Amino acid sequence: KPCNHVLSLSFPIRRDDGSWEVIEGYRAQHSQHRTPCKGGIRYSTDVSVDEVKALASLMTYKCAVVDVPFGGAKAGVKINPKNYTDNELEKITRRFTMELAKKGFIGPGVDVPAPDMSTGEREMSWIADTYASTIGHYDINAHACVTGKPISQGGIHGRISATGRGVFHGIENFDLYLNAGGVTVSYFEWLKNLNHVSYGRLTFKYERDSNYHLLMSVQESLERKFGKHGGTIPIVPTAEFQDRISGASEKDIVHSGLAYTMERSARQIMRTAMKYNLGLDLRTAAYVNAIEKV
Amino acid sequence: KPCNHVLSLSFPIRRDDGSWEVIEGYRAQHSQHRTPCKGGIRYSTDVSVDEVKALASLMTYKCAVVDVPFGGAKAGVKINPKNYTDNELEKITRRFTMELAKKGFIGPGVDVPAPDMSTGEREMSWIADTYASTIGHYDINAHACVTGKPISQGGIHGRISATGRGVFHGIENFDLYLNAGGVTVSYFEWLKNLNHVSYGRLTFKYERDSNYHLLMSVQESLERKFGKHGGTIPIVPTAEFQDRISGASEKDIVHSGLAYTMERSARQIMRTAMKYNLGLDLRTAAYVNAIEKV
Amino acid sequence: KPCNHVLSLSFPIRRDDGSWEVIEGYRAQHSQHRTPCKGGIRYSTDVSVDEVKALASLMTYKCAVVDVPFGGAKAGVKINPKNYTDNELEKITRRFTMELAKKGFIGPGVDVPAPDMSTGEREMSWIADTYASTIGHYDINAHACVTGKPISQGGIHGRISATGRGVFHGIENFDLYLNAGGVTVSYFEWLKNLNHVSYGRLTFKYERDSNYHLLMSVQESLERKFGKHGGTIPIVPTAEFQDRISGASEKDIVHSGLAYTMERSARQIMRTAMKYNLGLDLRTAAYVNAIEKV
Amino acid sequence: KPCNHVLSLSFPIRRDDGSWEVIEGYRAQHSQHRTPCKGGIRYSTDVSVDEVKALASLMTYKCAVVDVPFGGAKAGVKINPKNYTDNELEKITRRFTMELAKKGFIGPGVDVPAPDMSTGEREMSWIADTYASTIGHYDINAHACVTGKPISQGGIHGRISATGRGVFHGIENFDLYLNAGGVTVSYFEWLKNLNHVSYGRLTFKYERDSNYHLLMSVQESLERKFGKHGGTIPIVPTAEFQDRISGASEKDIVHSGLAYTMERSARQIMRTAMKYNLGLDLRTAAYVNAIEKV
Amino acid sequence: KPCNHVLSLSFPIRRDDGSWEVIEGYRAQHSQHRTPCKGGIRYSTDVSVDEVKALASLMTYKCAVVDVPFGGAKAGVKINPKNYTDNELEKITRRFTMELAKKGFIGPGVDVPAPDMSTGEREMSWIADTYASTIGHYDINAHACVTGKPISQGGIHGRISATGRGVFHGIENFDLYLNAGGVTVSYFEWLKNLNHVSYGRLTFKYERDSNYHLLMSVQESLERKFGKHGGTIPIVPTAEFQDRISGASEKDIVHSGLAYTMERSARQIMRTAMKYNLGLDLRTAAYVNAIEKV
Amino acid sequence: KPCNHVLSLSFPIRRDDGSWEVIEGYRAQHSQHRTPCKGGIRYSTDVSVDEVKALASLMTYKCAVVDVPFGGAKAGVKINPKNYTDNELEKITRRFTMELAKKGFIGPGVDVPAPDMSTGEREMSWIADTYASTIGHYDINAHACVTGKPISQGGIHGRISATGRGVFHGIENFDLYLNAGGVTVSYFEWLKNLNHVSYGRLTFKYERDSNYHLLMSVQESLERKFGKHGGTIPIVPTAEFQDRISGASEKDIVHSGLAYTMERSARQIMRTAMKYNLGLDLRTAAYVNAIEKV
Repeated sequence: KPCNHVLSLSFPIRRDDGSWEVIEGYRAQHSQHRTPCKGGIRYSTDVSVDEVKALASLMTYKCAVVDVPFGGAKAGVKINPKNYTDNELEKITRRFTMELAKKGFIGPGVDVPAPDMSTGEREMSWIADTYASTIGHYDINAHACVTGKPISQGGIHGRISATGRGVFHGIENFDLYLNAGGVTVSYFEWLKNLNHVSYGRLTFKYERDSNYHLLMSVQESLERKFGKHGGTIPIVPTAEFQDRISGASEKDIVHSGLAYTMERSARQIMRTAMKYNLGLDLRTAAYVNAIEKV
Repeated sequence: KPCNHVLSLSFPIRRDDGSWEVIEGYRAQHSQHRTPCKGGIRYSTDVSVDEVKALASLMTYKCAVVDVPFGGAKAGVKINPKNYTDNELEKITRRFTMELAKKGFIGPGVDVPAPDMSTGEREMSWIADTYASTIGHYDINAHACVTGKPISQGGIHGRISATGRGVFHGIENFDLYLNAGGVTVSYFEWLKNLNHVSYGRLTFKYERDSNYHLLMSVQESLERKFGKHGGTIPIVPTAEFQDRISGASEKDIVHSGLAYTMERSARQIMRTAMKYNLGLDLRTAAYVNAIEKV
Repeated sequence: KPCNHVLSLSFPIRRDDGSWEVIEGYRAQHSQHRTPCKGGIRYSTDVSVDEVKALASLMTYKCAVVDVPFGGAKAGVKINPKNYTDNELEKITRRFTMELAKKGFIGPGVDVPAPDMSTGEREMSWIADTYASTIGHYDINAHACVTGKPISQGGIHGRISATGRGVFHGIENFDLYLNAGGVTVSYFEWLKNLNHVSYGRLTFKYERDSNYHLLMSVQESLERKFGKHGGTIPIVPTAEFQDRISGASEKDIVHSGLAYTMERSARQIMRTAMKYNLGLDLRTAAYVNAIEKV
Repeated sequence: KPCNHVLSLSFPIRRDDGSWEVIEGYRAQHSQHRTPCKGGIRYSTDVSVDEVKALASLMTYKCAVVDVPFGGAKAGVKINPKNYTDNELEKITRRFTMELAKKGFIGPGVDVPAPDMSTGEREMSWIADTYASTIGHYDINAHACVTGKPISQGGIHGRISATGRGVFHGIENFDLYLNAGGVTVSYFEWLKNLNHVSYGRLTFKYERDSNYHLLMSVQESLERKFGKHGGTIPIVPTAEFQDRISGASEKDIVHSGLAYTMERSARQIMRTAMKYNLGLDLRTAAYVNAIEKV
Repeated sequence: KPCNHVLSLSFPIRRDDGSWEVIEGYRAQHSQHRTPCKGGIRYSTDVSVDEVKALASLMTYKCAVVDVPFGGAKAGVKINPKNYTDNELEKITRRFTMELAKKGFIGPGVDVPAPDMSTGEREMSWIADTYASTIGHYDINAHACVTGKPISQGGIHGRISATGRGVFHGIENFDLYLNAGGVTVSYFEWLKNLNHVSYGRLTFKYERDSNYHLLMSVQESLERKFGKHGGTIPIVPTAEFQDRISGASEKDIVHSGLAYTMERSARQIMRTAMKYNLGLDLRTAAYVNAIEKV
Repeated sequence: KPCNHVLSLSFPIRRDDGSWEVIEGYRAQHSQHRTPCKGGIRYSTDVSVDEVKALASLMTYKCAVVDVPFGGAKAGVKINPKNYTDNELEKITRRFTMELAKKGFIGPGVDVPAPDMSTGEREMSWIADTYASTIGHYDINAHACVTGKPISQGGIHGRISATGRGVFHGIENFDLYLNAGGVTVSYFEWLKNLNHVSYGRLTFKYERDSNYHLLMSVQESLERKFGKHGGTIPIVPTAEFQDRISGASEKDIVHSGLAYTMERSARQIMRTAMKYNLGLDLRTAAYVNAIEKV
């Protein structure tokens, strides 16, 4: 129920006009039983220690809903991002990564941060370049230290739509559940980085040649009936399936992993309200279900 | 032929009534040419150094039969497990993990232990929590340090039936061979842990939508012949195949990996008795075949 | 444009008749933005620092063409391999691995060397055994420290044909592009080593049973039309597809990954000459395309 | 002025009657500019985060007074030590060491804890055995991870009197200054542990034979004047000096290092009130002097 | 005779007006038989690879003259320091430290750099803060990573006069020899940092009380002759000796270590020209003597 | 009473005529409570596991007698050294170091081996170069990995006479005690290596100038009595004391540390037979005394 580890920080920065400023930041890790911990960084004046603690507990229970094997974590850095040039926002981000890293609050097997509304993919690149260039130079998994990175830096396709797409797939099955599409795809991104290759890379051509052989096999079976030469035409794929094969990419595998996730989590939550026999409240069912797993 | 490394140990425990006891234990690693080494822990009074050495050699040759890229290892701890409360059995296990760990006799790239009849999955959880909480906190692969864990801790589906199921698949092809189904699935568990995701997780929904497109493609090919609207029905899967798609899980992939393993090992052993032309003895063929690879 | 890191070396060896010899060697790493770096070792008298620097830049741009996420690297050791017995060629190789390793110029997350015409797979085994037995004993990825190894040591199937096969697939789509088939398969080998299992190992039996179910499903769909018992025979695969299923191995997956690679790189290079609208020169298009990505 | 790092913790313990209890603890590190950080652990119900933060700042300024090159740190564990058997007090201490260690809040180059009134030398042994047996097994400096240990475990002679003795030497020169005798001797203990040998061990016999030669040399100089055989007797040491030589131990060197420390710090504080020309207030002089150095 | 390792580098910096600049740098390590290597960093346009190689060989032979157990090393960064603001000179220095560190060309057990005419103590602080804050945070010896630091950062007293003072002591005994006073004191600084305490810190008060006891002992020996009470006064020290005891500091121990060094090296060089019987050339004697030891 | 860890090994070597040989070796560590462990390596056919175990227990108790803070250890390699050329004896030694190193049976904070009658200082150099060049390249303490090295490699002066000299000093005070002079000086060698400077290096000139000032101070005290100019001559040292000052080296400090050791151990053993009041048996007194400390 409480957080295993909460790291409060203060670090100095040179403001861009030469002024001196102390930056205060936090990261709470919740359940070390599940490693790595996973969670976003918020830049706001409103960030307090108890907020990140509250959000790291909720992240644990959200990861458990969708069977993402991460512990909960949350960070916040008390700044108003609109008052800082992008110069210093690099320094604030870079140094904050550095102070968490020394203390074991960031790493691919330890704690994997994510963006928030206040935090973008460019802050993810800085966090990733920081770790990769100091603590994690020799680590092969260093580019799994953070998720929400841009494609060129190890990001993943289908991340923009992930939460909106998961809300959709969550309902079609029918906050702790519908909102877990971003958590799920961040897990896929972390896996992709650990895999060092994109999904399907080796499998697409193999599959498509297997799909051809099966339609080609159905002809020579139907032609052993009625005498022809390529005369009956099972050989051909349909229109939406040919544009499936010629377009198959990483984001297709991310879509199906996310759909299979939101599908399987919805049947467990229903089974959770088929045991206590809760009513139409799916909230308490999801928490009962998440706490059950944790 | 002999063991590269044999670690003999003695460590004190406080007995549960306050008594003092020295616990004696062993782990033999056989071939360091193949890393990690892999093998079970026995709790028996009968465990001797030469026993674990004998069983670590045999494990090397058994892993080579089925093309499991592990070296052989074996451990034993000289205790009668029935004389100890589960309290101290935790301490004996935990400390024994700790003393092997310091010396490089346990780790996911080093040596991966397994249970025996005397050793269960709860001892695997203790070994895993011990390593993960001391030596392996920052290691991303720390939960691959041991196999035979429970599903909630990183175990694998289809482990209960693995040896019985492999005996079956080994014969249908037709001790060092038939008994390797547990060795094979422990390898799959170790891979699963290294993968950090369960098998099929991302692939099931993608495959099932590919399977639908192919039956849907065979209609619109047969309907371009005879004029209809969805009138001829290739669209539908058969009864055992629909319960394949709607039920596909990790243990289905474990089953097929194990079957493909026992199948491929049986054809190599037959080819091994098609070279020397041994007779119906498949034993010496399997050893010739294992020593050949090692 | 220049190399981030160039390591010049000198190390003594005892010649095989007792003489004393200083061996001079180099490794240039090009872009640390992309890790690990990847490149071959040349044994020649002609090897100079500026040569390996030139070839490490070109390797970066060649890896970027085919979307192999490696930085460029190159090594050379100034010796005429024909003047040394295989005894000392082991020592020269082994010690050179050792001096690069101490300095972070060889490792699976750092720098992954490959053979050249002057360098074989036996030198890869020595490099791999050296790293695995000193620096990388506890590293789980130590056998990814080098590519071009023999199958028994972690090599990959389809490496002999990789460059010749990629030249072919590169043209059928229509030096920096056609020559990247070896670079691509070395990436697949590195991935295989990081995966610790061969490609398809778990997937072949599963796929083949899925392929059977689909042809078996097309019968019971065509037999729900015309009354029979197994009378119409979609069940059967064609002749080249049955020898696909019964023969499916790792090299089939390597072939398709390589074809999918050379296919996707050719469409990007064409799109690169559909933007500037270069003419039939595909060279400058490939460099524009590689520099674009880097 | 604020603390660089504050680690808040919660960890479960099994109470000695089987009950379940969450233990809350803190460690604040103040100035990372000076490493390692140094400070005590308090067991009290009164321990709060702001208390340990306040006491870690003061410890920084106290170490700077006496030129002890440590940063400030403080820990507290919110428990009433009188409600726990020594059994669980071992577990609370041991696990708290373990959770700080994973996060880089305990170590000989990182953070070196000390006792308090609530914390004894037996808790120091547990902290030291914990670190030495998990995180620090291969660290040569692992027994410098904590100070205030018992002599048999690496403690130091003259620690019991250190603070009382420093109060004395501080006044004879004439809270932040007089109280620094324990801080100073803990630094000497940390040095002793880093030295791996006790003070004087190699120097006592050498010095005493040098002292003999000098008195023996003064004879043969006075006897070259007046004719004798060993007749005039400079040879002999005085009574308090002979019991100096025959008794010289580590605590004699600790005494003089502490006296030389309290002596040199008093002249700097006086010089600090000879610059601003503060009056008889030596407090503000000591803070001006400590902040000056930091 | 040649250098074991030469690291050539290029790294980008943002110029202070926004321009982009590639900075080229080198470090040659000479004899790895002696670790750590030791040598200065030059900032000049004139720095070439063969220059730093030449100066790293000479540094090896200079360290061997005075029995400083360091290997030779040298660095240079090709820039004109007068064209850069101190802002970017921090970045050039900081990043250059970072690129050497990743490759094992800077560290307290590896390679310890020093200043030159072009390089000051503020560049030493940046190098030291860089290492201590990235690679060496947990290293207890991280502040030994570089010498020539300022006293507040771990510098040593008597460094300003070291070379001028060694030239003096070298002659009073009577380039590779007379110039080794800075090399010798840098070794003392490195030792001081490894000791974590300044020289004499614990020994001054102890010695002075031993010196008092000996003069006090000579009285009570001369007073056992002629009857008095404190009447004859051996008790008192002379004028230059009392200002020795009341002033004794670290730089007194550095002076004597340096004098004892230049004294012992001069007698070995003379003995080197008493074996070949070279003439008044002390140069070739010093090289014969240095090569002899190496 | 038993050994905490016993490592049995087998490793292949190529015999010098091309033959193949498996070499069997052992190292027993006794008490991990005291780290590092310390003990010699024997090359004999007679070496058995129980022998090295017996000798590692005795080494623990011998180190405790003389207050050398090492645990006991012992190694043996079953070979007749007279049947091997020095070529292969390098390989046997080098590889045996390598296999112990991987397993944490050799290191400066772990286990520090020593020679035996069968093992020399050249085997110590090989062990040291092996560790320093693989496992311990970046370790600053790597040259403390072994004792009994030659002076040029980090050996210590006064090691040849250490055991004979300790037998002498042990008796002058009046097997487990008299034989501990080699154990004591090996501890001094290990300390010297950890210190990275030889004993007295910085202290000799300082001391000698302090000794001069004291004799010079006794004049100006005796001359304030009787009117002279340098007329009375306390200034001069005696004949054995001047050859003390002009000859003072490391072996003088080793002598006095060893004498102070054998002196202090003899008074504890006498006090051990003044408590039980054993008779003239000093054996059982020494064991009672050693077991008391352990």
